[PDB]
Amino acid sequence: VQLRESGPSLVKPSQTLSLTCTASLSDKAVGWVRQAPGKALEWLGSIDTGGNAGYNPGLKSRLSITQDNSQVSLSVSTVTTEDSATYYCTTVHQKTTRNCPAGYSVHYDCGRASSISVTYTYEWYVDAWGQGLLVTVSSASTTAPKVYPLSSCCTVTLGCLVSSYMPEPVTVTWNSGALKSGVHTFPAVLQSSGLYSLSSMVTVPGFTCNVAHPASSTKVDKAVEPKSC
Amino acid sequence: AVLNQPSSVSGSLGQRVSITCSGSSSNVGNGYVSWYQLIPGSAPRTLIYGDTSRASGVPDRFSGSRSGNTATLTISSLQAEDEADYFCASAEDSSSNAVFGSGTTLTVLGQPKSPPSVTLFPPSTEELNGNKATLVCLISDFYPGSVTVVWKADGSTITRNVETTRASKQSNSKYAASSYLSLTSSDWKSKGSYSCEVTHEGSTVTKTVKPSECS
Repeated sequence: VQLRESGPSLVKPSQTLSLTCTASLSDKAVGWVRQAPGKALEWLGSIDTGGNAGYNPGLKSRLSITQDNSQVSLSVSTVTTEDSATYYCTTVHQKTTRNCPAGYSVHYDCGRASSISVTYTYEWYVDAWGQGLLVTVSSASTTAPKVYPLSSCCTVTLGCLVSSYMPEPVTVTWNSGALKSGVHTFPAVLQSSGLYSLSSMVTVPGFTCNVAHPASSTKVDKAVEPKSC
Repeated sequence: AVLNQPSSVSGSLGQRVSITCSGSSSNVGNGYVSWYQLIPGSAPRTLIYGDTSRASGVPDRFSGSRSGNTATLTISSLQAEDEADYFCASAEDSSSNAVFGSGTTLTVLGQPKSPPSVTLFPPSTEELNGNKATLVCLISDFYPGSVTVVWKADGSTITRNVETTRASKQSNSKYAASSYLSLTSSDWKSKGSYSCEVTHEGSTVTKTVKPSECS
Protein backbone atom coordinates (compact mmCIF):
# COMPACT_ATOMS: atom_id res chain seq x y z
CA VAL A 1 0.00 0.00 0.00
CA GLN A 2 1.26 3.45 -1.00
CA LEU A 3 0.02 6.98 -0.36
CA ARG A 4 0.78 10.14 -2.35
CA GLU A 5 0.23 13.79 -1.42
CA SER A 6 -0.21 16.40 -4.16
CA GLY A 7 -0.59 20.16 -4.07
CA PRO A 8 1.24 23.48 -4.32
CA SER A 9 4.44 23.71 -2.28
CA LEU A 10 4.06 27.51 -2.16
CA VAL A 11 1.16 29.69 -1.00
CA LYS A 12 1.19 33.41 -0.22
CA PRO A 13 -0.21 34.79 3.06
CA SER A 14 -3.93 35.56 3.26
CA GLN A 15 -4.66 32.90 0.63
CA THR A 16 -6.50 29.59 0.75
CA LEU A 17 -4.38 26.43 0.61
CA SER A 18 -5.75 23.29 -1.07
CA LEU A 19 -4.11 19.86 -1.12
CA THR A 20 -5.10 16.46 -2.48
CA CYS A 21 -4.43 12.90 -1.30
CA THR A 22 -4.61 9.76 -3.43
CA ALA A 23 -3.75 6.21 -2.41
CA SER A 24 -4.21 2.60 -3.50
CA LEU A 25 -9.37 3.52 -0.67
CA SER A 26 -12.51 2.99 1.42
CA ASP A 27 -11.41 0.36 3.96
CA LYS A 28 -10.28 2.98 6.51
CA ALA A 29 -10.74 6.71 6.97
CA VAL A 30 -8.34 9.36 5.65
CA GLY A 31 -6.76 11.92 7.96
CA TRP A 32 -4.51 14.97 7.70
CA VAL A 33 -1.62 15.73 10.07
CA ARG A 34 0.74 18.69 9.74
CA GLN A 35 4.02 19.36 11.56
CA ALA A 36 5.30 22.89 12.00
CA PRO A 37 9.11 23.06 11.71
CA GLY A 38 10.60 22.53 15.15
CA LYS A 39 7.22 21.82 16.75
CA ALA A 40 4.96 18.89 17.60
CA LEU A 41 2.58 17.11 15.25
CA GLU A 42 -0.78 18.82 14.77
CA TRP A 43 -4.00 16.93 14.08
CA LEU A 44 -5.97 18.74 11.36
CA GLY A 45 -8.95 16.52 10.58
CA SER A 46 -10.29 13.42 8.87
CA ILE A 47 -13.27 11.96 7.03
CA ASP A 48 -14.59 8.41 7.38
CA THR A 49 -16.50 6.16 4.97
CA GLY A 50 -19.97 7.55 5.70
CA GLY A 51 -18.73 11.10 5.10
CA ASN A 52 -18.56 12.26 8.72
CA ALA A 53 -15.72 14.78 9.06
CA GLY A 54 -14.02 15.74 12.32
CA TYR A 55 -11.90 18.86 12.74
CA ASN A 56 -9.44 20.24 15.25
CA PRO A 57 -11.24 22.59 17.67
CA GLY A 58 -8.55 25.28 17.54
CA LEU A 59 -8.70 25.59 13.74
CA LYS A 60 -12.13 24.14 12.84
CA SER A 61 -13.31 27.47 11.42
CA ARG A 62 -10.21 27.82 9.21
CA LEU A 63 -9.84 24.38 7.60
CA SER A 64 -12.27 22.13 5.75
CA ILE A 65 -11.99 18.60 4.35
CA THR A 66 -13.90 17.27 1.33
CA GLN A 67 -14.01 13.74 -0.06
CA ASP A 68 -15.03 12.14 -3.36
CA ASN A 69 -15.42 8.38 -2.89
CA SER A 70 -10.61 8.05 -3.77
CA GLN A 71 -9.34 11.61 -3.26
CA VAL A 72 -9.60 13.50 0.04
CA SER A 73 -8.80 17.21 -0.23
CA LEU A 74 -7.80 19.41 2.72
CA SER A 75 -8.46 23.15 2.42
CA VAL A 76 -7.10 25.53 5.07
CA SER A 77 -8.31 29.04 4.26
CA THR A 78 -6.51 32.29 5.13
CA VAL A 79 -2.98 30.94 5.46
CA THR A 80 -0.25 32.75 7.39
CA THR A 81 3.45 32.39 8.16
CA GLU A 82 2.51 29.94 10.94
CA ASP A 83 0.91 27.48 8.49
CA SER A 84 4.23 26.57 6.82
CA ALA A 85 4.50 22.87 7.64
CA THR A 86 4.83 19.36 6.23
CA TYR A 87 1.32 18.03 5.57
CA TYR A 88 1.06 14.25 5.93
CA CYS A 89 -1.96 12.43 4.55
CA THR A 90 -2.75 9.42 6.73
CA THR A 91 -5.25 6.58 7.05
CA VAL A 92 -6.50 6.79 10.64
CA HIS A 93 -8.75 4.36 12.52
CA GLN A 94 -11.69 5.94 14.35
CA LYS A 95 -14.23 4.20 16.58
CA THR A 96 -16.40 5.42 19.46
CA THR A 97 -17.33 2.64 21.90
CA ARG A 98 -19.97 3.44 24.52
CA ASN A 99 -18.97 1.23 27.45
CA CYS A 100 -21.06 -0.13 30.33
CA PRO A 101 -19.85 -2.19 33.31
CA ALA A 102 -20.30 -5.89 34.07
CA GLY A 103 -23.87 -6.97 33.37
CA TYR A 104 -24.14 -6.43 29.60
CA SER A 105 -26.74 -3.65 29.71
CA VAL A 106 -26.53 -0.64 27.39
CA HIS A 107 -29.17 1.62 25.86
CA TYR A 108 -29.74 4.94 24.12
CA ASP A 109 -32.72 6.65 22.45
CA CYS A 110 -33.47 9.49 24.88
CA GLY A 111 -29.14 -6.82 36.11
CA ARG A 112 -31.37 -5.14 33.54
CA ALA A 113 -31.74 -1.89 35.50
CA SER A 114 -28.55 -0.03 36.39
CA SER A 115 -27.57 3.34 37.86
CA ILE A 116 -23.97 3.40 36.59
CA SER A 117 -23.46 6.21 34.08
CA VAL A 118 -22.35 5.36 30.55
CA THR A 119 -18.67 6.18 29.99
CA TYR A 120 -17.30 5.77 26.47
CA THR A 121 -13.85 5.05 25.04
CA TYR A 122 -12.71 6.70 21.80
CA GLU A 123 -10.41 4.58 19.63
CA TRP A 124 -7.95 6.60 17.53
CA TYR A 125 -4.57 5.82 15.97
CA VAL A 126 -2.87 6.48 12.64
CA ASP A 127 -2.53 3.19 10.77
CA ALA A 128 -0.40 4.29 7.80
CA TRP A 129 1.48 7.50 7.04
CA GLY A 130 2.35 9.29 3.82
CA GLN A 131 5.74 10.46 2.60
CA GLY A 132 4.70 14.07 3.21
CA LEU A 133 4.59 17.42 1.43
CA LEU A 134 6.17 20.70 2.52
CA VAL A 135 4.04 23.80 1.92
CA THR A 136 5.81 27.12 2.47
CA VAL A 137 3.99 30.36 3.29
CA SER A 138 5.54 33.62 2.06
CA SER A 139 5.02 36.24 -0.64
CA ALA A 140 8.62 35.94 -1.89
CA SER A 141 9.21 34.76 -5.47
CA THR A 142 9.63 31.32 -7.07
CA THR A 143 13.24 31.31 -8.29
CA ALA A 144 14.12 28.12 -10.17
CA PRO A 145 17.41 26.27 -9.61
CA LYS A 146 20.33 25.71 -11.96
CA VAL A 147 21.71 22.16 -11.86
CA TYR A 148 25.42 21.55 -12.49
CA PRO A 149 27.10 18.12 -12.65
CA LEU A 150 29.69 17.24 -10.03
CA SER A 151 32.77 15.08 -10.58
CA SER A 152 36.20 14.64 -9.02
CA CYS A 153 39.49 16.12 -10.26
CA CYS A 154 41.56 12.91 -10.76
CA THR A 155 35.61 4.57 -4.59
CA VAL A 156 34.44 7.22 -7.07
CA THR A 157 32.41 10.26 -6.03
CA LEU A 158 29.93 12.10 -8.26
CA GLY A 159 26.86 14.24 -7.63
CA CYS A 160 24.74 17.21 -8.62
CA LEU A 161 24.64 20.85 -7.49
CA VAL A 162 21.22 22.45 -6.95
CA SER A 163 22.41 26.06 -6.90
CA SER A 164 20.54 29.35 -6.50
CA TYR A 165 16.86 28.63 -5.87
CA MET A 166 13.91 29.65 -3.69
CA PRO A 167 11.75 28.61 -2.02
CA GLU A 168 12.23 25.17 -0.49
CA PRO A 169 11.97 22.22 -1.01
CA VAL A 170 13.72 20.25 -3.77
CA THR A 171 13.60 16.48 -4.30
CA VAL A 172 16.67 14.96 -5.99
CA THR A 173 16.23 11.41 -7.30
CA TRP A 174 19.08 9.56 -9.00
CA ASN A 175 18.08 7.46 -12.02
CA SER A 176 14.36 8.10 -11.36
CA GLY A 177 14.61 6.00 -8.20
CA ALA A 178 16.65 3.16 -9.71
CA LEU A 179 19.86 4.29 -7.97
CA LYS A 180 19.31 4.30 -4.20
CA SER A 181 22.26 2.44 -2.61
CA GLY A 182 24.99 5.04 -2.10
CA VAL A 183 22.95 8.23 -2.61
CA HIS A 184 23.31 11.03 -0.04
CA THR A 185 21.36 14.28 -0.46
CA PHE A 186 22.63 17.03 1.85
CA PRO A 187 20.43 19.75 3.38
CA ALA A 188 20.39 23.12 1.68
CA VAL A 189 22.45 26.13 2.77
CA LEU A 190 21.12 29.69 2.86
CA GLN A 191 23.52 32.06 1.11
CA SER A 192 23.78 35.85 1.38
CA SER A 193 21.64 36.51 -1.70
CA GLY A 194 18.66 34.80 -0.03
CA LEU A 195 18.55 31.68 -2.23
CA TYR A 196 19.11 28.12 -1.05
CA SER A 197 21.66 25.66 -2.44
CA LEU A 198 21.93 21.92 -1.75
CA SER A 199 23.98 19.05 -3.15
CA SER A 200 23.23 15.38 -3.79
CA MET A 201 26.22 13.05 -4.19
CA VAL A 202 26.40 9.36 -5.10
CA THR A 203 29.37 7.16 -4.20
CA VAL A 204 30.39 4.33 -6.54
CA PRO A 205 33.08 1.72 -5.78
CA GLY A 206 34.71 1.40 -9.20
CA PHE A 207 24.25 8.34 -13.76
CA THR A 208 21.51 10.97 -14.16
CA CYS A 209 20.16 13.00 -11.25
CA ASN A 210 16.52 14.09 -11.53
CA VAL A 211 16.20 17.40 -9.69
CA ALA A 212 12.62 18.56 -9.08
CA HIS A 213 11.67 22.01 -7.77
CA PRO A 214 7.90 22.15 -7.17
CA ALA A 215 7.50 25.90 -6.62
CA SER A 216 8.56 26.67 -10.21
CA SER A 217 7.06 23.45 -11.65
CA THR A 218 10.60 22.49 -12.61
CA LYS A 219 11.94 18.99 -13.35
CA VAL A 220 15.43 19.04 -14.88
CA ASP A 221 17.35 15.85 -15.67
CA LYS A 222 21.14 16.17 -15.64
CA ALA A 223 23.49 13.44 -16.86
CA VAL A 224 26.68 13.05 -14.81
CA GLU A 225 29.78 11.10 -15.83
CA PRO A 226 33.31 11.16 -14.36
CA LYS A 227 36.05 13.14 -16.06
CA SER A 228 38.07 11.53 -18.83
CA CYS A 229 41.42 12.25 -17.12
CA ALA B 1 -3.63 21.86 23.89
CA VAL B 2 -0.75 19.38 23.61
CA LEU B 3 0.05 16.40 25.84
CA ASN B 4 3.04 16.99 28.10
CA GLN B 5 6.21 15.08 27.19
CA PRO B 6 9.80 15.48 28.40
CA SER B 7 11.92 17.56 26.06
CA SER B 8 15.11 15.47 26.19
CA VAL B 9 15.61 11.83 27.19
CA SER B 10 19.05 10.20 27.21
CA GLY B 11 19.79 6.51 27.59
CA SER B 12 22.96 4.46 27.42
CA LEU B 13 23.60 1.89 24.71
CA GLY B 14 21.87 -1.40 25.48
CA GLN B 15 20.06 0.09 28.49
CA ARG B 16 16.42 0.88 29.28
CA VAL B 17 14.64 4.17 28.56
CA SER B 18 11.18 5.41 29.56
CA ILE B 19 9.16 8.30 28.11
CA THR B 20 6.18 9.60 30.09
CA CYS B 21 3.10 11.16 28.45
CA SER B 22 1.47 13.19 31.23
CA GLY B 23 -2.12 13.87 30.17
CA SER B 24 -5.62 14.50 31.51
CA SER B 25 -8.84 12.52 31.97
CA SER B 26 -10.41 13.55 28.64
CA ASN B 27 -7.52 12.23 26.52
CA VAL B 28 -5.21 9.81 28.35
CA GLY B 29 -8.03 9.10 30.80
CA ASN B 30 -9.74 7.61 27.78
CA GLY B 31 -7.76 4.39 27.51
CA TYR B 32 -6.45 4.74 23.96
CA VAL B 33 -2.92 6.14 23.87
CA SER B 34 -0.87 5.75 20.69
CA TRP B 35 2.86 6.24 20.13
CA TYR B 36 4.77 7.39 17.05
CA GLN B 37 8.43 7.51 16.05
CA LEU B 38 9.92 10.30 13.90
CA ILE B 39 13.26 9.43 12.26
CA PRO B 40 14.92 12.13 10.10
CA GLY B 41 14.43 11.41 6.41
CA SER B 42 11.53 8.97 6.85
CA ALA B 43 7.78 9.09 7.20
CA PRO B 44 6.44 8.87 10.78
CA ARG B 45 6.24 5.34 12.15
CA THR B 46 3.28 4.13 14.21
CA LEU B 47 4.76 2.29 17.20
CA ILE B 48 1.94 1.37 19.60
CA TYR B 49 -1.84 1.70 19.35
CA GLY B 50 -4.42 1.29 22.09
CA ASP B 51 -2.08 1.62 25.08
CA THR B 52 -0.32 -1.74 24.87
CA SER B 53 -0.89 -3.18 21.37
CA ARG B 54 2.22 -3.07 19.19
CA ALA B 55 1.99 -2.24 15.49
CA SER B 56 3.24 -4.46 12.66
CA GLY B 57 6.99 -4.95 12.41
CA VAL B 58 7.89 -3.21 15.69
CA PRO B 59 10.13 -5.22 18.05
CA ASP B 60 9.20 -6.43 21.52
CA ARG B 61 11.59 -3.86 23.03
CA PHE B 62 8.98 -1.14 22.36
CA SER B 63 6.49 -1.70 25.18
CA GLY B 64 3.61 0.66 25.93
CA SER B 65 1.83 1.19 29.24
CA ARG B 66 -0.53 3.53 31.08
CA SER B 67 -1.57 4.02 34.71
CA GLY B 68 -4.66 6.20 34.96
CA ASN B 69 -3.96 9.54 33.32
CA THR B 70 -0.30 8.85 32.44
CA ALA B 71 1.00 6.68 29.60
CA THR B 72 4.65 5.65 29.26
CA LEU B 73 6.67 4.16 26.41
CA THR B 74 9.56 1.87 27.40
CA ILE B 75 12.47 1.11 25.06
CA SER B 76 14.56 -1.82 26.29
CA SER B 77 18.02 -2.62 24.91
CA LEU B 78 18.27 0.75 23.20
CA GLN B 79 20.16 0.87 19.90
CA ALA B 80 21.66 3.61 17.74
CA GLU B 81 18.74 3.34 15.29
CA ASP B 82 16.29 4.21 18.10
CA GLU B 83 17.49 7.83 18.18
CA ALA B 84 14.43 9.76 16.99
CA ASP B 85 11.56 11.96 18.18
CA TYR B 86 8.71 10.12 19.92
CA PHE B 87 5.15 11.44 20.17
CA CYS B 88 2.14 10.22 22.14
CA ALA B 89 -1.42 10.79 20.97
CA SER B 90 -4.98 9.99 22.02
CA ALA B 91 -8.53 11.01 21.21
CA GLU B 92 -10.32 13.64 23.28
CA ASP B 93 -14.09 14.23 23.60
CA SER B 94 -14.50 12.67 20.13
CA SER B 95 -13.19 9.83 17.98
CA SER B 96 -12.10 12.36 15.31
CA ASN B 97 -10.45 14.86 17.70
CA ALA B 98 -6.94 13.84 18.75
CA VAL B 99 -4.12 15.65 20.54
CA PHE B 100 -0.42 14.86 20.21
CA GLY B 101 2.45 15.11 22.68
CA SER B 102 5.03 17.86 22.97
CA GLY B 103 7.73 15.50 21.69
CA THR B 104 10.67 13.62 23.21
CA THR B 105 14.10 13.47 21.57
CA LEU B 106 15.94 10.21 22.28
CA THR B 107 19.74 10.49 22.22
CA VAL B 108 21.49 7.16 22.80
CA LEU B 109 24.82 7.54 24.58
CA GLY B 110 27.89 5.34 24.30
CA GLN B 111 28.19 5.38 20.51
CA PRO B 112 31.70 5.08 19.04
CA LYS B 113 33.16 8.14 17.36
CA SER B 114 33.74 8.12 13.61
CA PRO B 115 36.01 10.29 11.46
CA PRO B 116 34.39 12.63 8.92
CA SER B 117 34.27 11.69 5.24
CA VAL B 118 35.32 14.73 3.19
CA THR B 119 34.74 15.17 -0.54
CA LEU B 120 35.61 18.33 -2.48
CA PHE B 121 34.22 18.98 -5.96
CA PRO B 122 35.65 21.57 -8.37
CA PRO B 123 33.39 24.05 -10.18
CA SER B 124 31.75 22.39 -13.16
CA THR B 125 32.71 23.43 -16.68
CA GLU B 126 29.07 24.35 -17.34
CA GLU B 127 29.06 26.73 -14.38
CA LEU B 128 32.43 28.18 -15.41
CA ASN B 129 30.76 29.23 -18.68
CA GLY B 130 28.68 31.76 -16.73
CA ASN B 131 31.70 33.50 -15.18
CA LYS B 132 30.98 31.85 -11.83
CA ALA B 133 32.57 29.10 -9.73
CA THR B 134 31.31 27.26 -6.64
CA LEU B 135 33.40 24.77 -4.67
CA VAL B 136 31.26 22.13 -2.94
CA CYS B 137 32.76 20.40 0.10
CA LEU B 138 30.57 17.59 1.45
CA ILE B 139 31.16 16.14 4.93
CA SER B 140 29.32 12.99 5.98
CA ASP B 141 29.33 10.15 8.51
CA PHE B 142 30.99 11.78 11.52
CA TYR B 143 30.09 11.30 15.18
CA PRO B 144 29.84 13.36 17.31
CA GLY B 145 28.32 16.11 15.17
CA SER B 146 30.70 18.95 16.05
CA VAL B 147 32.82 19.81 12.99
CA THR B 148 34.93 22.93 12.41
CA VAL B 149 35.62 23.79 8.77
CA VAL B 150 38.32 26.11 7.40
CA TRP B 151 39.26 26.76 3.77
CA LYS B 152 42.70 27.57 2.39
CA ALA B 153 44.12 28.84 -0.91
CA ASP B 154 47.80 27.95 -1.42
CA GLY B 155 48.28 27.91 2.35
CA SER B 156 46.45 31.22 2.90
CA THR B 157 43.30 30.90 5.02
CA ILE B 158 40.11 31.92 3.21
CA THR B 159 37.34 33.69 5.14
CA ARG B 160 35.16 35.53 2.61
CA ASN B 161 32.34 34.07 0.51
CA VAL B 162 32.17 30.91 2.68
CA GLU B 163 28.80 29.52 3.80
CA THR B 164 28.67 26.36 5.91
CA THR B 165 25.56 24.46 6.96
CA ARG B 166 25.01 23.04 10.43
CA ALA B 167 25.52 19.35 11.16
CA SER B 168 22.35 17.53 10.10
CA LYS B 169 21.75 14.11 11.63
CA GLN B 170 21.72 11.26 9.13
CA SER B 171 19.55 8.14 9.28
CA ASN B 172 22.39 6.08 10.82
CA SER B 173 22.79 8.23 13.97
CA LYS B 174 25.80 9.98 12.39
CA TYR B 175 25.91 13.58 11.19
CA ALA B 176 26.56 15.35 7.90
CA ALA B 177 27.33 18.91 6.82
CA SER B 178 28.28 20.82 3.69
CA SER B 179 30.29 23.93 2.86
CA TYR B 180 30.21 26.11 -0.26
CA LEU B 181 32.89 28.47 -1.58
CA SER B 182 31.24 30.70 -4.18
CA LEU B 183 33.97 32.34 -6.26
CA THR B 184 34.31 34.43 -9.38
CA SER B 185 35.47 32.50 -12.44
CA SER B 186 38.65 34.58 -12.50
CA ASP B 187 39.11 33.90 -8.77
CA TRP B 188 38.83 30.13 -9.37
CA LYS B 189 41.76 30.01 -11.80
CA SER B 190 43.70 32.63 -9.80
CA LYS B 191 45.24 30.14 -7.33
CA GLY B 192 47.19 26.90 -7.47
CA SER B 193 45.47 24.82 -4.79
CA TYR B 194 42.20 24.98 -2.85
CA SER B 195 41.76 22.91 0.30
CA CYS B 196 38.71 22.06 2.43
CA GLU B 197 40.21 21.40 5.87
CA VAL B 198 37.74 19.62 8.17
CA THR B 199 38.58 19.22 11.86
CA HIS B 200 36.62 16.81 14.05
CA GLU B 201 37.60 15.74 17.59
CA GLY B 202 41.22 16.72 16.92
CA SER B 203 41.52 14.45 13.89
CA THR B 204 41.71 16.68 10.80
CA VAL B 205 40.73 15.51 7.31
CA THR B 206 41.62 17.61 4.27
CA LYS B 207 40.83 17.44 0.55
CA THR B 208 42.61 19.56 -2.05
CA VAL B 209 41.78 20.55 -5.64
CA LYS B 210 44.20 22.11 -8.13
CA PRO B 211 42.69 24.10 -11.04
CA SER B 212 45.72 23.40 -13.25
CA GLU B 213 45.57 19.60 -12.95
CA CYS B 214 41.74 19.41 -12.86
CA SER B 215 40.11 19.26 -16.30
